[PDB]
Amino acid sequence: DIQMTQSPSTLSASVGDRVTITCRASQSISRWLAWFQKKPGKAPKLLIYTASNLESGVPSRFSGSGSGTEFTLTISSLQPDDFATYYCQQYYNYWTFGQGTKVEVKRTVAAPSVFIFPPSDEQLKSGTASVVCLLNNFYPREAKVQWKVDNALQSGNSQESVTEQDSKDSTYSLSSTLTLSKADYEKHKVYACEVTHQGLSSPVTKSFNRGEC
Amino acid sequence: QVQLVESGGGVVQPGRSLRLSCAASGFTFSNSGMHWVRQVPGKGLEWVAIIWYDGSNKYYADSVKGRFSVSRDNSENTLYLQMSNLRAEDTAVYYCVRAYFDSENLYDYYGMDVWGQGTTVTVSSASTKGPSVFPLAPSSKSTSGGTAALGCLVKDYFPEPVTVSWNSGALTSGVHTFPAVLQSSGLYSLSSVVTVPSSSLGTQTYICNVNHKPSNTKVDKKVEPKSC
Amino acid sequence: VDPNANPNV
Repeated sequence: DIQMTQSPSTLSASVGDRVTITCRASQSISRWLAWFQKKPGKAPKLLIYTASNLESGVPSRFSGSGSGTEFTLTISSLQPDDFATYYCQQYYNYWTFGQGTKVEVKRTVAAPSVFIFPPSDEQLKSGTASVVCLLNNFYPREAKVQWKVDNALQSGNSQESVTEQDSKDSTYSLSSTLTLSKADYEKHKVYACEVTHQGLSSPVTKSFNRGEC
Repeated sequence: QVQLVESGGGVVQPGRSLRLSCAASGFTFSNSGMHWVRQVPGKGLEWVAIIWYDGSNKYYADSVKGRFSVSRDNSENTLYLQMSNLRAEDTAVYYCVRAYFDSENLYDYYGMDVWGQGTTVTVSSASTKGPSVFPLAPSSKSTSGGTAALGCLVKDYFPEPVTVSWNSGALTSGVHTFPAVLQSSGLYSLSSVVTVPSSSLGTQTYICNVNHKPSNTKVDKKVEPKSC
Repeated sequence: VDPNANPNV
């Protein structure tokens, strides 16, 4: 019954920045705290043990401190290899991890390019209609996509997927798939997605009418 | 060269059983406690079980207690995790993790050091099914200036993964093959979109290649422009 | 046995 909390959840930083992420425990765990690093698709690696002691081979730019309930992981000079997710783990009463802290690449706000794709005739011949709304190359990652069918906001019939940050331009890409039955797709005529993002002065709406394509 | 390799991961229906193995090399497996850690999709890392070096002591997390059993075979340098009465919530990547080991082992409470690359266990009543590949056709709705978007919708496949490849010669500003999403049918679905020059829409040919090895399915679909 | 105690030799 020892919960581990990490702040922030997502940290935006640049190469060379001093980075500090905090980990809190629900009770005093003394120094029985460890810091792990996990890059996507790779297994977690232990960086710091006993709250402050660095592990073998871990670069001296990593640092950890704390005793009791509040702990910190500090990177004095952020390098490209250091952009990843960091977890804290207590090992006093069993082993529980924090929710993680992603260190992303800071860049300028970039508005999403919004594209909408109508269902293909082949998919309609199978009895299902999928409308896809693409948000391409945007930053920050927070984005709101809303589906409107005949100007009625849709709930529960869409699923979204976001890519990881691309090292080329430090941007994200998101897709939103609205799935309807062929019976329901042909009941309505107007299909649209509304995108709300920090780089957009107003919510952008791309739409299409069934039959126009 | 401490190396932990997991094996036995795959698809298992709910209420059934599956056993994972972990091959240990680069250290004295008989001298180290071992851990199992899992990461359920969306949820964070959670500890599953621990077993002592001699196999004499075993402890489990409450979520898997009474269904999961951890074992070891020190003569074969192999760790085991017997999973029974499996549920969909048990779908996760399972990691074989070594307990902390130091020569000056004067510590009081021990954690974990070296993890394995992990293996995926998918718990579902779904059957192996190749995907249906549908074209995300380019149009004026998918064009902004000199850049156009087109793609393929890879829908209704199980299990993971699929590999989407776009043809060489397709002038591409960027390929975004999105992470899969689990649909209410228990089948997965993803899209792979590509940005292309709007100039080449009426001339260039764009083909997506979808290969789903579990069903031995290799499908190629051409994405053609529409007048919209 | 404390589960967090030394699990090694």
